Amino acid sequence: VYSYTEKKRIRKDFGKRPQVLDVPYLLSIQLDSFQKFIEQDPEGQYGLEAAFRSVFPIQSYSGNSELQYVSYRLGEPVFDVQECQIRGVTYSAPLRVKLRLVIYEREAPEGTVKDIKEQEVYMGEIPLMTDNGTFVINGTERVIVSQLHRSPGVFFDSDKGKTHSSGKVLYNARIIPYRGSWLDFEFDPKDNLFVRIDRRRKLPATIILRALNYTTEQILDLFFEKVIFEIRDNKLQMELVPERLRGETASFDIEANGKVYVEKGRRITARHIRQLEKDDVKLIEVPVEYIAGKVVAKDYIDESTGELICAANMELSLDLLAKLSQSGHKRIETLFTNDLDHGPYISETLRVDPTNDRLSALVEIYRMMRPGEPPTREAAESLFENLFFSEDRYDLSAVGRMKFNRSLLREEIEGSGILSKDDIIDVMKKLIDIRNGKGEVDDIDHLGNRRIRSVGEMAENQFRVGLVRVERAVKERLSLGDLDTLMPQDMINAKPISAAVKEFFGSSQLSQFMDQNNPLSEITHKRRISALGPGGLTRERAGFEVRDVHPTHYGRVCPIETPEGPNIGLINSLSVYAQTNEYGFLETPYRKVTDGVVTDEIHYLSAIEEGNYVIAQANSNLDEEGHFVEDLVTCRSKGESSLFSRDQVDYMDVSTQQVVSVGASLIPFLEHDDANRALMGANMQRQAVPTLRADKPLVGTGMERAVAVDSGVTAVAKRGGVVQYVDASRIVIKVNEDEMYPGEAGIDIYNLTKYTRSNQNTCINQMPCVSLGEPVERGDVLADGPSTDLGELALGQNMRVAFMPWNGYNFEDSILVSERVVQEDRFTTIHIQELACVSRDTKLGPEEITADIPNVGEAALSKLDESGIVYIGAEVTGGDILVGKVTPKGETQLTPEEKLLRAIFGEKASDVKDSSLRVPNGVSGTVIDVQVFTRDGVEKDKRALEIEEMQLKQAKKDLSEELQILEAGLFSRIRAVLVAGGVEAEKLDKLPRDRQLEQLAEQYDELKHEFEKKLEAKRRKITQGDDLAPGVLKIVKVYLAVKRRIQPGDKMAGRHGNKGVISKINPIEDMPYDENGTPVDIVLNPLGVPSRMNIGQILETHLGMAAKGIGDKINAMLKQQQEVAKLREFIQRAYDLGADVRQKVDLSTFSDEEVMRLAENLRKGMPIATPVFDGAKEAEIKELLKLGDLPTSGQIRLYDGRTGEQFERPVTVGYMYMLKLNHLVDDKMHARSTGSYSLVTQQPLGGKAQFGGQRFGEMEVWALEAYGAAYTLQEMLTVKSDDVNGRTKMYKNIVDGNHQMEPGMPESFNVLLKEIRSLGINIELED
Amino acid sequence: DLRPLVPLDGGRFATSDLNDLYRRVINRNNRLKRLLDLAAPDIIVRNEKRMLQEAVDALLDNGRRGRAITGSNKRPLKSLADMIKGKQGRFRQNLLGKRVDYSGRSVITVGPYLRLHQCGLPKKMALELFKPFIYGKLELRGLATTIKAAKKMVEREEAVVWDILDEVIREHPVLLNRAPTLHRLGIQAFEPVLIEGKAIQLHPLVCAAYNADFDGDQMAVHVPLTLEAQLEARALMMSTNNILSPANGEPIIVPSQDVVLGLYYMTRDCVNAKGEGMVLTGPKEAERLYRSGLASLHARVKVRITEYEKDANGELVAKTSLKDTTVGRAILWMIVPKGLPYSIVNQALGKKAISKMLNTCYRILGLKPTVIFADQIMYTGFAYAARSGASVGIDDMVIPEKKHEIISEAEAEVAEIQEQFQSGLVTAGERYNKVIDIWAAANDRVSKAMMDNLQTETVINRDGQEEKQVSFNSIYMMADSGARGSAAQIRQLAGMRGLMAKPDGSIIETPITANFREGLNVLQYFISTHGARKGLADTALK
Amino acid sequence: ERMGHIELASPTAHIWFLKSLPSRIGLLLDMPLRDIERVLYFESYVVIE
Amino acid sequence: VYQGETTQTLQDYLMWQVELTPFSDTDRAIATSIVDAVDETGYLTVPLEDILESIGDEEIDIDEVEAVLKRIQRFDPVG
DNA sequence: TTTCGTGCCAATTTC
DNA sequence: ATTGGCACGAAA
Ligand SMILES: [Mg+2]
Repeated sequence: VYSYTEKKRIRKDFGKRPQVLDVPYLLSIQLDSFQKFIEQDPEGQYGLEAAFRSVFPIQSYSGNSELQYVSYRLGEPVFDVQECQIRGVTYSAPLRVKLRLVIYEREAPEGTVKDIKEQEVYMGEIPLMTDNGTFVINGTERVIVSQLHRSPGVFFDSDKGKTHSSGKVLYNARIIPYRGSWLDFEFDPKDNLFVRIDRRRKLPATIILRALNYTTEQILDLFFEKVIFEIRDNKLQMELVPERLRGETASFDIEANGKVYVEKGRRITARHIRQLEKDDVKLIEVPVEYIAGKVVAKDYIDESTGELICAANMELSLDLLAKLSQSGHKRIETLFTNDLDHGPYISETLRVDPTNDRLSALVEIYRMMRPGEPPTREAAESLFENLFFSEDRYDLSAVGRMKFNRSLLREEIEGSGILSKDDIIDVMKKLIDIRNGKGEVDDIDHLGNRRIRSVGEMAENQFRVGLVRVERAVKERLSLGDLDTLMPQDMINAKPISAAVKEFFGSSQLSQFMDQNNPLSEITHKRRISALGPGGLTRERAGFEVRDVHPTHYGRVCPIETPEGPNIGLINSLSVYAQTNEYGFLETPYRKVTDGVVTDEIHYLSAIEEGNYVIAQANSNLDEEGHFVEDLVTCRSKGESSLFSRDQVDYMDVSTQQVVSVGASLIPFLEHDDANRALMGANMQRQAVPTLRADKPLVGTGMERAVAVDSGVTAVAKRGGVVQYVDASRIVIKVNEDEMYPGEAGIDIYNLTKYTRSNQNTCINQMPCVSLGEPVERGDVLADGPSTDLGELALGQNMRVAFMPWNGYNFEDSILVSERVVQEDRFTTIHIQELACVSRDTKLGPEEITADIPNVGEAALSKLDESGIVYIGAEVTGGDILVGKVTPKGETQLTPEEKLLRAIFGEKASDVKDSSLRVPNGVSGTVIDVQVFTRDGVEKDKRALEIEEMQLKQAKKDLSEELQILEAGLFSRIRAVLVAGGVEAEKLDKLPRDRQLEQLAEQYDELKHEFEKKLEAKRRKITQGDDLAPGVLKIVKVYLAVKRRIQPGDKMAGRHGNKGVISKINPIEDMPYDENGTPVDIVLNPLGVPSRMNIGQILETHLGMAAKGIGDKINAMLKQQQEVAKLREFIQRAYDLGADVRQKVDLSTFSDEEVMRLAENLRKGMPIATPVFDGAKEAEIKELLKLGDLPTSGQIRLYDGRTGEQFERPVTVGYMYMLKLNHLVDDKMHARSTGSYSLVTQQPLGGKAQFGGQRFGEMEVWALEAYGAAYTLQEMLTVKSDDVNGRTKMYKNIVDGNHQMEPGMPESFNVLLKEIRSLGINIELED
Repeated sequence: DLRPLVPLDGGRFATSDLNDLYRRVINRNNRLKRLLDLAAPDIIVRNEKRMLQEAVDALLDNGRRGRAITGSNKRPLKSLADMIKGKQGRFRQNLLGKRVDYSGRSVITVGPYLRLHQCGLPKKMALELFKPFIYGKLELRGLATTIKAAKKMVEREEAVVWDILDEVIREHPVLLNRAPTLHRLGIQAFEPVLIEGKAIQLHPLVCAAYNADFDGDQMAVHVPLTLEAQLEARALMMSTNNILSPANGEPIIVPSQDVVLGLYYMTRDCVNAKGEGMVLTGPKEAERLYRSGLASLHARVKVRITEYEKDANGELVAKTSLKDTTVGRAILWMIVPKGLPYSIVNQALGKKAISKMLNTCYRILGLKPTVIFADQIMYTGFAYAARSGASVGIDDMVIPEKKHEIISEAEAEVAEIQEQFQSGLVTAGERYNKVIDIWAAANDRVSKAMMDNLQTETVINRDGQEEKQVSFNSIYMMADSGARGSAAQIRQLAGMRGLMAKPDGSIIETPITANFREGLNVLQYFISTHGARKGLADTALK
Repeated sequence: ERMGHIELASPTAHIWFLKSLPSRIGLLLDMPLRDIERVLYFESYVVIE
Repeated sequence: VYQGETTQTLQDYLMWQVELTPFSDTDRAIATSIVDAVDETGYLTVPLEDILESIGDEEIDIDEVEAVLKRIQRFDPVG
């Protein structure tokens, strides 16, 4: 089953593994995020609802009134996307929010509702996302890039001995909220716990506990297990737990039941512990020195004296033991602090801790956060409460709470957004457990610890940022009591919200101009992940480990698509099948393997879930029922891969291309390329410029259609039907009767984009690919965009290539190109440039755009129309006038000289200047479009009226088509009734069409009225004036189109990392040729293959040769008229070739017309698909070569075009897919002799556009110093630079034929002297 | 004039940072003067004095004390110290380096026809770069009587200004520079040749000094103006003066790639080639036979060779003898100067042999014969590399027939050691080390088998016997000559890729047992990406 | 090349000779930098005689 | 930071043409005086007697000033 | 009291 | 980030 678009030209697929999951829609990451932001959520988890509920209700300090949020709504945009791009405005919708103000009474319990007033208010404009995932901010498309940031929660890390000279690991924990302040707990080389707040001065870790209303006994009970000493009238008879003595040496004699298990000088072993457990040894006799180090837990007070004998957390001595013995105490509580497992850290911290109450801790915290001011109990309490326990300043979001609970091994997922005492205590306990040796630190580069934040979430955050300022303004203005007269509309102002939204969507770090070289550039830009941006990393502070490939990237982040340079590893690309959780974690699909057979149910697993299973590889053999045939299956288990049994497999990969991205899946024979060259080719593939004619790859992977259709460059049928009208600029489809809505003329009108300018000054142009009367279905391609051929991506051209050295012209990546390639315009591109002329208002009257310029000649005004604007189609060069403008300079004073001048030459010439728009030097092209924008209230000129009539004609034509269809239907209804009533049909056929019946006449009148209203509305929109700027009267934009041809110095590339520069254009009779006299197009150097190890280009060349041979056979069969049976037999042989491939093409179901159309499309070579890691084998390539009567080795004998002598060895000749990159030597060449200089430094400016000079930096100065070229260096430093007098002396000397200089002093040194003197330092030259 | 105001469209005369700081200082000073005049209370004048102190501190050095004051867009204002210091300060931006006049830049292509002292300069660039010289030359010969006449003539680009330009650029060096200039060989002087197009043509032999390749590199060109600068360019910076490395004294004009491949191909012998065994009068007869298709470039023949040696006083004395050589070696002998022995070419010439030949020529004869010899070597290498027709195909990467058995035996040994581990005889780390050693031995065996199969071929003798000679495989020829490729890369092409390491550094125990001719699967490719990106990141960050 | 001047109403310390780590004023007067800053920014007094 | 760009005015163009014309020192001083007294519309704003006075040398007559003015009037633009 | 350990702060990072 | 120098506090 093939669609109409695919049935015209079927691409032969060499894939062998059946598809179980279809490639998803490639732009879901943008559309889903923005829809979550915009759609109204009844519960309010995401979007504008959450932002509104997180601020409202807003109440005054006195509590007399509050503002309550009800609902919100988005209005219809004034203009659509195309109108916004034409005018240069934002595509946005107005936000109307229903607020409600309530008034409460006094001298009543709680608040009595005196009055409630509800009204909707205008909150500003929200930019809208288009159908292709972009934003039109100022007439230009923009993309907001998703961000890979650190997830909220608690993370445990360490330093691997790098901080300390002794190489001791110091563990730490950090709590990071979504909104709030960080909380750090860290260890010391002395093993003391410390707490840090907001990355500020270190504090002991017991300060926070004391501020949380904890006493010393409670802290010791929390962090230690009590040991009970009972004074059984004989030397402190002891109860012993056998497990306590593990890895311990007895410093005394341990005996039980009259038997000495452990003697003096003997340690305790595991067998001894087992014996003690078996015998249930409890009673133990210990000496008085066994307490010489034991630390008391609680406080003991003598009953009689009533004084405090000792404080908590202090080791006891002999005197203290005697005092407690004589005081009649029979219970002692101690802490078990063995140095092996239960290290004494909290006790040491308490020893370090000076504070012993709750207020001193608050004072210390207040002084740490806000030093240099007196402490107050109320202020300190408020600060501590607001730090971590205020829902308005601290938020541990749902993902943050989930991660917190998962790290603490809790059960519940839901929870509160603020910290509590239990959370901090558990974090401390887990850190101490990690210190003791039971626990692991977290891997921060693990993709389970990193989150994806998209455009909707960032927009919500910025909206809340504006909304809190709005709340502050409301609370400031709500103190005044005037509740009987004010209204919510005048109470709130939308300026902060609109400003925040504008600054997010226009000048953010992750908001960028869309890359529009080709559809692949746009797809890659919209699927891009960045670690930079606000709240991310810095490319200087990043490091090596964050830039590395992690195992968890498998199936989620492409490992071979990242820029090379400072941003390597920081900008990533999404994989083909990757998704995100509801928490923003990347996940990938897998097939579930049950009872040893691979099923077809798909589960999306994240990085945390993935590592708990054994997942089989994609390149794993199966059977007719789905059983592994290899006894040792290669699988990934715990971030590592190894061989596993057939019954230990849990999941399997869905595809062999789920690990690469969209750009890397378009490289054929990727598995034969080195990874560095694969990265280079993936980067180079998305900077190719579209040419005049599109050429399908002829060797592909099968992903071209997905890229072409999921991009918005093509015209895709919304409904099925028949092509009623087809034209170079519009398509009209007559929709089928079963897809039409009631009471509707069913037609779809598609207006094609014709020769418009992209963000890269290239051409965007759509061409129809359907014919008149042919059937179409939903989803079919109607028109091809740039770099698209019949619905497939086509980035380059197919070139006949030979790999051999040719006289040094392909030395070091150089490329030798034939003259026929230039003659056939195969790499010719169109570039469009825009120029603007702005007419403003001055004090001496306004500037006038006109053709009556006095000072210029009659020839220079030949290209201007009556309105002073250049004609459409005019060929212009540098210096020509495009828009004629004059600036007033009139003044009342008139000397006799001015009177004579005006009398002789006329008054128009005087009191006016010439500020016309001219073509910049070195610029040429053809005027293809002129746009005029006029301020409202200003008289329109003739050109603007002509443009308006042009715009009105198209809308009139569309409305006329719809009205014509509707009136034809209505008259068909009228005629049937008229005949049924009984009339003569001939009189109806003779009379004109003016002609129950009254009801249909009323319907006719209503239809006419409705279409007149539509036309009037469209005319009113078209004739609407512009709002340009303060003081701007008129704007005129001119578009120039030029064609660039291929030439030496232009950069060419393939898809396998092979790039080069054209060195020579070789005439046709100089190129190598084969036995039939066919020359090659391009000669490439073979020496570039073995060192780079990009073997995929040789295989691609051989397969392209085979495909072109099949196409040659088809073309030869077409030229001599052959019966359709022969053609379909040969094409069936071609499609059936392969080794158990998954594609079945049956031409018996094809009609003769369809077969002939396919054969006509296949006469330039049969396209072939080789999926990545599932491509063709060399045996299949050789079979296809044998089918087309070509040498199996892929090498033929060539002859020298200059001598006719055969080369001594066979040469690899075939077809490659070449790309023209946007690095044109036309933009690179620049020279300067003299020009303009800076005002301050008096040095030449920089840049080709400024006609600037080349910088002679410090390294060049060092190179000249190492040569000894003192005069060349002094000439560089003064005469070619900021030395003003020598500059003019040298020019005069050179013109006179005297090559000598007088150096002088540079100006920048004088500037430096003045700047140093401005600092109050006396610096001067002496002698 | 050192702190100017910025005029923009619409009449907005915006102020700079220094003017703002000066305005703040002046406002505070005026308010303080008025307050001191009016005898204000001390509590107010103290605050005003503190604010004046802060304003002066912000003017002199903004941000050194306290918090830096910001402008309209939340960015701190630039003070005098910020102008003095830093990478964007006066010293490093305007005094230690600066932009200059009479300079241009563009993309570089290759000129294989050029001599070592010549460059290819576009004439559109040269017309702009040499404009005052053209004005002077136009006025000197009466074509233009004033400066505006010459200016208009050059603007119109008349047919005579091109003759004037070719006259004025005749012997006038230009300096070519490629960034970064890591050493003094990054700037060199060349004599221009006016060419059509927009790209600069660079001599191949100087590409190593610049560290340049023809895939997008750009170069800048500067014009010396005074006589001293021109003579310094000719006598110090000229390419023909820079043939030894100042760092270590090694040569820097080493031929590479296509030249090495061509010279290696022509100076090789085949066992049974066309025209073998005939006796020739000299190299000219050898070339005459080769061009006629009567003898092969590799046929082993006897040639009468005359060689000159420098006497004790220093005179060249000639000795003539019959030598056993090949046709290609005799043909190449016509390029060597007269002071060298014939044994320097009677061998297969790799990269090292060609460098040795150049060094011997420089040591025995001097500088001018050496540069002439280098140009002739480059020309001959290019010509015969073109004539050879050397290509690369899929059949060149020959997989050894014994690789599968080696892999199976290694897998069996690994299974045996794993079973021994599961039996409790061995520990974990020692088993890991044993597995690593097993795979290393297997990789070494595969590499040895691949190289043994690749490096030899079988040929038919004159009688009809079988001999073994050095292989004419294209990949083997490229690797053996030193033109391109090493043993490790050929091993990756035709043998197993071997063991891979994690980003931390630990070796993954199971290796990639596939080469690039039969591609890797998904897991092996993902494993290789680790080392690929580690190397790329190190290169980017060092 | 022509400079102007401003007559300050009250003396002001140069920040280069105060905030550079080997403080010239602090070393010359043999006083800590904190006390000098406190006096300069009108936060404490210092006895002159 | 902002610095700006130098612009070439009518007087700058006239002085550039004066520098590249074979004048003597006295003729060059007279030409500098003449170019100084030229307004934006290209007309001489002072009589030749004022220029002769501004020269400051008493051995120069009005004929030399007239000849230098005639030479300058043929610069670009003519007139 | 004098000497040594320890925290704070400034300056550096391509073209 | 890293490194070096200066203040501050604690050791014998
Ligand atoms: Mg390069």
